[PDB]
Amino acid sequence: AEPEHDERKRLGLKTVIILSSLYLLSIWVKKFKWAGIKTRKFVFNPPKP
Amino acid sequence: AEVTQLSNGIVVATEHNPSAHTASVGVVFGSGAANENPYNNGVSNLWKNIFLSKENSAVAAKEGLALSSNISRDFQSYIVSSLPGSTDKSLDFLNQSFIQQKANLLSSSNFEATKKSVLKQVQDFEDNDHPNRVLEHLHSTAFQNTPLSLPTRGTLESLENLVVADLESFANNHFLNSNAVVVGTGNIKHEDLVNSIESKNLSLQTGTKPVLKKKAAFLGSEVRLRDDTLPKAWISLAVEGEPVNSPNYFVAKLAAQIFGSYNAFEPASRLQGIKLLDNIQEYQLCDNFNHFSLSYKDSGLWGFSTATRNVTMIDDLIHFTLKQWNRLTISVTDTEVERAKSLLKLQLGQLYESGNPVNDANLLGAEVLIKGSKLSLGEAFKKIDAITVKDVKAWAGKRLWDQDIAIAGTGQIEGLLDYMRIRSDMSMMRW
Repeated sequence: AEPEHDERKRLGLKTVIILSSLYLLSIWVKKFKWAGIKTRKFVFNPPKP
Repeated sequence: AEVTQLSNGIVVATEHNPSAHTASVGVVFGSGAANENPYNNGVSNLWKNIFLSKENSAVAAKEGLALSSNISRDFQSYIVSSLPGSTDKSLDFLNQSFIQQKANLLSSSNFEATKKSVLKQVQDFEDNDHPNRVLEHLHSTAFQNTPLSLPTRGTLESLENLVVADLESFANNHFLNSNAVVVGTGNIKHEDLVNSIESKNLSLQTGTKPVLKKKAAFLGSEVRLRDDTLPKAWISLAVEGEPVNSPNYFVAKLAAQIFGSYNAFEPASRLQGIKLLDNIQEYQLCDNFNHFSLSYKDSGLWGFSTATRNVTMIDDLIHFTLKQWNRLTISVTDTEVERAKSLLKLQLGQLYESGNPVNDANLLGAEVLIKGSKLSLGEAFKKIDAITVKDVKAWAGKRLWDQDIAIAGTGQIEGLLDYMRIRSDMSMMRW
């Protein structure tokens, strides 16, 4: 019923390692690219009439 | 074209020029706004204002003398202009105000009338001089929590809380001898002035040195002063430049000349040999712009400033300008470098040699205070002409390519994209 069994699981191990790594790496890249907006600071000085 | 300077007790510097009609004398101190603190910021500007006060100014006017002073970041200067004959009466007024009246200028009726003037002054600046207001803020964020970040005119808050004791405190720490240089420009000889000075003795606080601090550093950042009620958008952008007395002081100054300055309303300006003009003139991206290579003791700023009414295309203005700067690292041409050399000489000339001794005084004092001597105009040209395309390319690859920047702007700046967008344009994709 599942002749591809052994091969399928081998390909799975490769696929899951790459995607896991890619996922972790993307988070780091995203945080870096966002740091300027994230730590951004505002100050309000009411304009005179 | 003579740079004469000798030290006896006080370091005396002069630059004589026969045909002049007038002559100027004064002292220049090796300490300015970069020596103040966030809380006594504005002390130097205050001094300048009392030194020019109605009382003190009326005394020299009777005598036929004129007063002038300028506050900068690394230095400060007090100057008295006169005819070629009264080159001595200036030295009397100078000593009279810095030793005898260093307590008469600080009365409770003069200081209060002066303080009220600098307050309406600095306030007026922040309310209307947008381009300078922005350039001042550029230094503010670029060098934050460091000396160069302090505005020369001082902040309205550190100003209204400043007292006479602070003036004295600063004066007793920076208006010293080892941190001073007596300058003389106009027509008078080096040996003419040096005599009238070595005559009157008295050291007055000798051996004393000013306090030290922490070295100035650049930080990629920005400050956005949005104001939708203004009719334009004023922005200034820069990378860490070159300090005075740097091997690249000139390459940088030349690099800025390549893009130079522009004024969309002056017909001749539109015809200049700047490639950037082909891009910005199609949709009229700005009313004007001007590049610069500001230099100071510890650091500098290389970039440009611009003003625009095309508030919906600011990203193109910034994008094209930054694409042109990319070229300095990879494709600047020989003829662009050459066009720059000529134009740099022309502007450097008009600065070092105008028909006004007061400018000469400031330049002379400022230079001798940082490098113990002045570089002759002719010596500069030799260095300028020696610059090759390879030099510009090596410099840009270090200061411009993929380097942090500093930004500041006011007015209708909604169209000025985020930091990372601008920051990304400091380079190009390649295989």
